[PDB]
Amino acid sequence: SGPQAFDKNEINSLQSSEGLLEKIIKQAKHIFLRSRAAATIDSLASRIEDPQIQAHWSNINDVYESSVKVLITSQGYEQICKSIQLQLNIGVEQIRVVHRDGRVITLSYQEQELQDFLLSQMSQHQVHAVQQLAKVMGWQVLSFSNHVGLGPIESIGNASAITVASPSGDYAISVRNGPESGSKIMVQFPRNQCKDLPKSDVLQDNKWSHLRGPFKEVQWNKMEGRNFVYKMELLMSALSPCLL
Amino acid sequence: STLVDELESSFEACFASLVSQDQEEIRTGVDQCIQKFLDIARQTECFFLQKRLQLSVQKPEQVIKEDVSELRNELQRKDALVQKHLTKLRHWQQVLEDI
Amino acid sequence: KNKLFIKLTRLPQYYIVVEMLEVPNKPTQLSYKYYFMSVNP
Amino acid sequence: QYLCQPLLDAVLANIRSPVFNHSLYRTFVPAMTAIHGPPITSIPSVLQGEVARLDPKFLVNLDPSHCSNNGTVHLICKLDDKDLPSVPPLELSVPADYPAQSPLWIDRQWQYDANPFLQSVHRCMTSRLLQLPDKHSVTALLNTWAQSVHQACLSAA
Amino acid sequence: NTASLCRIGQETVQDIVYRTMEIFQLLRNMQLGTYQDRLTKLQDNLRQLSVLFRKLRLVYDKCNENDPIPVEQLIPYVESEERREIAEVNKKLKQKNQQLKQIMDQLRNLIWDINAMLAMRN
Amino acid sequence: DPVQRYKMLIPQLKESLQTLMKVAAQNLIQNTNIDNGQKSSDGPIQRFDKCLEEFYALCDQLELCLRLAHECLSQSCDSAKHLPYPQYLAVIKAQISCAKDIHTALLDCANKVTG
Amino acid sequence: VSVNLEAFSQAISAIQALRSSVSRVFDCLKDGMRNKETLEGREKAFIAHFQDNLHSVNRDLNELERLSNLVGKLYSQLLQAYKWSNKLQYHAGLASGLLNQQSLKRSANQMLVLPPQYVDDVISRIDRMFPEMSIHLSRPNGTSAMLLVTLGKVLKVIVVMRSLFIDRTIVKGYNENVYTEDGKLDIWSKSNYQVFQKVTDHATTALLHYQLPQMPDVVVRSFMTWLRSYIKLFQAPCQRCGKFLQDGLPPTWRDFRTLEAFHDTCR
Amino acid sequence: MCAFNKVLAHFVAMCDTNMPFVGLRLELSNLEIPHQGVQVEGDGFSHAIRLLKIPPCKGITEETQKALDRSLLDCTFRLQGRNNRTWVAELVFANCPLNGTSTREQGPSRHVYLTYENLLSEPVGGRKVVEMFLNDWNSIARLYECVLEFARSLPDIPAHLNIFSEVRVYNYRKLILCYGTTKGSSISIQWNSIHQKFHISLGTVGPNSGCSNCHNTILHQLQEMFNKTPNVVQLLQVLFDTQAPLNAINKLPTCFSILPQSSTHIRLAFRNMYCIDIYCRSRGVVAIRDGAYSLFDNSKLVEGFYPAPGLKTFLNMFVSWAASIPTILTHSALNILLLPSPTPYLCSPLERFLG
Ligand SMILES: [Zn+2]
Repeated sequence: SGPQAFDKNEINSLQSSEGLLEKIIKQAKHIFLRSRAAATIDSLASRIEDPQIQAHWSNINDVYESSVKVLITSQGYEQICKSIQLQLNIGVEQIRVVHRDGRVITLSYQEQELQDFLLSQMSQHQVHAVQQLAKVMGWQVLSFSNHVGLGPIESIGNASAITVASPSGDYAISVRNGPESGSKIMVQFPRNQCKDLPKSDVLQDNKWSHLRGPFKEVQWNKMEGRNFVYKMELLMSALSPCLL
Repeated sequence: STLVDELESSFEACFASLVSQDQEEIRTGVDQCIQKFLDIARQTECFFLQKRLQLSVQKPEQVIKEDVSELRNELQRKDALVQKHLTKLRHWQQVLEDI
Repeated sequence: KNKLFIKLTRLPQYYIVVEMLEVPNKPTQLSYKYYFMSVNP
Repeated sequence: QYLCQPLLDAVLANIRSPVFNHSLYRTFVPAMTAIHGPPITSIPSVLQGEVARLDPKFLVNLDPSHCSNNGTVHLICKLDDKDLPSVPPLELSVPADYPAQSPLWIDRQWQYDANPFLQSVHRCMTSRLLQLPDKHSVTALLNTWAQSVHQACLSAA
Repeated sequence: NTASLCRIGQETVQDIVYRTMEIFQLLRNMQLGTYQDRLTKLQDNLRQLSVLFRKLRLVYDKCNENDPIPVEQLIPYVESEERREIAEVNKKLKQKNQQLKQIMDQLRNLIWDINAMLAMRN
Repeated sequence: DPVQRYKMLIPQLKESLQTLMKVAAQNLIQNTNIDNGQKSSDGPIQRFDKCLEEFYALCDQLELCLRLAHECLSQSCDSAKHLPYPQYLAVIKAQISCAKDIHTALLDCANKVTG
Repeated sequence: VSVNLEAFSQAISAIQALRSSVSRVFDCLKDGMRNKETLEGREKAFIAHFQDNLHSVNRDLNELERLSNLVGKLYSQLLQAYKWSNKLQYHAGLASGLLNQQSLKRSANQMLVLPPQYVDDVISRIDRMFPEMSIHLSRPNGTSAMLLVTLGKVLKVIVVMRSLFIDRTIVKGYNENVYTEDGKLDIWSKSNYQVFQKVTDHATTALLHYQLPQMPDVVVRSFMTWLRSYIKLFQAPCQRCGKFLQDGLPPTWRDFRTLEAFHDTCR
Repeated sequence: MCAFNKVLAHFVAMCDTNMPFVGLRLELSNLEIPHQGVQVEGDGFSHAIRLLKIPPCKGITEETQKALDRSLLDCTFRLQGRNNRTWVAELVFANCPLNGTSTREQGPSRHVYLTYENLLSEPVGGRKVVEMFLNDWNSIARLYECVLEFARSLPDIPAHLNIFSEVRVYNYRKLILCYGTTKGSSISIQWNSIHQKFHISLGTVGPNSGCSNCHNTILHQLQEMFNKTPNVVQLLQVLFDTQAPLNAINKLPTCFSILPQSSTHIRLAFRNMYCIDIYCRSRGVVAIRDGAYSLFDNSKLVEGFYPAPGLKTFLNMFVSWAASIPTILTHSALNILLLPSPTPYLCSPLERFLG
């Protein structure tokens, strides 16, 4: 410390006798907090089956640190939807979350925080899956809002939305997923294809029967598929020119 | 006609600049060939999905048969994993007993 | 004097200002007031 | 400019002669044709665009009354929405040369009396009309109308 | 049966594009014994791709043989022993998954204990 | 040499451009002085067409030299990209045969797909 | 060298442009004045076209002169194979890029174990390039290799792998003691400064971002390529706000795929 | 658990998704493009700016502007992408003049998706986004003029061109004609408003042609001939004439150097001493000459080329200073004169002559 000149912090760090009780209580705190985090992740993997959720605990721990990697992928599309991955750094009284896209969030030791966080991340996954699926099927992504700001107020976190268009024009598909009120999904037909559309006498040309004026809503149960993205893929294929 | 054959023709068209007897010619040819190739691939996938949708609404017992098959493969795969793990555990018990 | 300035970072010159006030009868509740400031020393 | 100036001086000296292109032809075509070879081998549709893109809340139709197929056009709209209450139909007078100018709302004060609620609709609507930017569309008027109906529902209850 | 043939036909088109991408990567890396090895890999990839095309035409003919309902009539807008077989296998792998969760939890706890006890020895 | 030929050809090119523009202006002024009613000396009018083709000949020499030098330098770059002379001929026939093998593999299997 | 290739192709197009522009001057003068309704308008059009053509000739001559200032200096079967090889290589590069941008693979399913010697060979191969990065492998705890990547006089990164796949990273400053009392690596610490905790967070997003499923060599190579860009910390300004300091922080975000500096508040 | 304060999160999300449109509304109003205001679009969970009339254009006929502004239906702007700074304009046109062999032969409403991203400086709705949009609309207009002329001339076409080429792609931003007997080659025309030119780009798409397009030697003069007079049938005529000569000329060795002059005036140069002009002409006829001589003073010779003795007699077999006058051929005698036959090493006839 004399010749290689040290600051206050290194000097105090060399001489800091922390008792046995503080060390043992910090270890027991980390054990309990880590067990609670594992329990909430496994409870979400048991209860919710709609996206999916995975975990990969690290090989190496300290007495005051562990780590996971949480993926949230849909069931049969693990190459498409790889856009929501987390890393949690379970300290002594804090869980520090690093997202894939550079968002760092420090939670607290309660197990309601981690539950609401992972619920909001499943809700955002249900939209990023449709965006990267419309990337594959050639559909054109008209609008995408990661945290939408119109409509009813969601309790847990914000809600996300896209709208994509069919590659040959006519049909459109809008998804709005939220963590408490999930998946209001609705197609948009062209005009001259609703036929309950009350026509107006101002339109005197037939060129305006090609714009997509009407909007109907798909009932999401009774749609065939054992998944969400599977149902979206069947819905996207249904609104294509029937190639046979 | 017969989207398979358009897929075959477009795939053979991707290679047409190489198999015969600078940069921008190669670039525009590659872009047009690859775009038509992927477009016909997506149309073929759309055809198979439309046919699967019509089967899943008309003849739903086939879907249940495939689900039965997949759950049975999940069962057999789980048992294979646990058997390999159990053999490794017994080997490690025999190792750790000998200290 | 109990306020919170939330600057939007994708577009600066835009602030959401939360002012917290005491509701008079309930001593364990707060009342929020949200303002929208804009800014150009 | 540089290395090209005497051509520019000759041609700018000799503009406005009627035999100019004759002079250019005689001095330039034999050289070029020797080297390069021989030569070469009712309603304005802006309103239809607005009406075709409206939300199915509105039900815009032309007035049976008023001049038709002439400069300005006249509209009687409607409002259908479970959330919103039934309201007086609203009358619009769209000028010819519709963009670059603002349409006018034909005011009917007498039907916006005889209720407190329609009075609140009317007051709030004139307020948002004063708040509007200039050269607004038809859809700006219709959306201020729907927002005015919504505020007059909320302010009342 | 046929509703798994559609799945196989989708997988063939998904494999053809990926295989062409791998072919173009092999042609990217080829620098004028490993010469002959890259030749063998190229020829084998091309063989498998021709097999995939023949299989695809087979699956196309099989599914196109075996429609009375047009699409866009199939989407819900707003306004029997095999089921018991499904329930049987569902209950079976419910129990299997819970036992697998117990095995996984005990392995996690053993790994955490080993790392903690070995971390404190220094 | 091609860089130095290029340096040789540049001022000749500027000279041909100067003479071409001045001779064009002289011939145009003479033809306008005949076409409009004007006296003008016949003189050493020095025809336009020879200057135009001379300029084209100089541009052909320039593009010839540059295409030659560019082919030479691209040639040397790919030659360095790829010590007894029979060892040279062995690796050269090796390279030719290997490229032939890639080409015939691609052709035979792109034909083996259909037709 | 390639700069001579580019300058020669450039000056080739300069000669072609000069010749065509001279011929365009004389062709537009051959046709003569057009009609163009207004007499004033036709005079204006003819004068403008002639002036533009003359200016284009002057520009082409000037560009040729500038290239002159900047210029520097059975057998056919082999050259044919050489040309066809370069053609196939460039064609395959473009087609591979276009196809792996848009893959149709949805799942790996249809219808990790590595020798540590292989890990050492891979990481020494990465250490041979990037002469300012030194990577020092060690294995204090089993097969999981731990790497100290020093970076200039700027960073010391502790990378904790697991079977040749990056798992955890910790970025500390140069002077900071990365060693414990016993001289082992301090795998679990933080770096006393705001900047390097931000760079640990960005490095964890970097290892979450560069994920190929199977092949891990591209992952480690790309992670080190991204990490190499941090040598211009404290010297690069932010590409959004221009300044160096937002809330007393340098731009800690080197963006993936285009290694540009940003303050993370400027996304 | 009421510790979330949902109202503040809603207000922050609402400001951050709505306020990008306000700058766009101001920048649209400064260039006086009439638009309906920022509106909720269809479903509740979106936003859009729909234009009404994009300001006419600069430098196209009024027939083309009346044909554009009766073919447009809608030009919405939407905001998408992460950071919420990627605009996409969705133009939708009715009454498309010509279809393609790509299956856009459906209902006559084509959708063109333009996408813009401003930098991280110069904020999300700026002068730059609307300037890029006006340049893209200008490009669509200045190619729609040529497409209107071509689709007008399509029923009365010289009928050998009608076998020669069919249209592959018309996006309103490109025009990709695919020509050849086997339809293996392709031109692509596109206005480029940086240089304010057209760009002709050549490619080989189809399994019967050479290793190149074979018009790539004459590409610069093709682009210049198109920029002087933008007519597609002129372009098809030039390709139809010069394809059969150039397909032979590109099979020459390289000794032989190919300087294209003006289009249809390829000029070959053997080593350095010998020159030979080639003029493609109509009806499968090519006239060749001596090169080194003048087209003016017969006695004088060109600067770098020495005259070839006996050239006239050799050309006559296929059919003093009298090499200077041209000698027409058939394109088949040009095939024989240029494709390498073994000798009456596989050299050409012509290079045997000059050798
Ligand atoms: Zn910044």
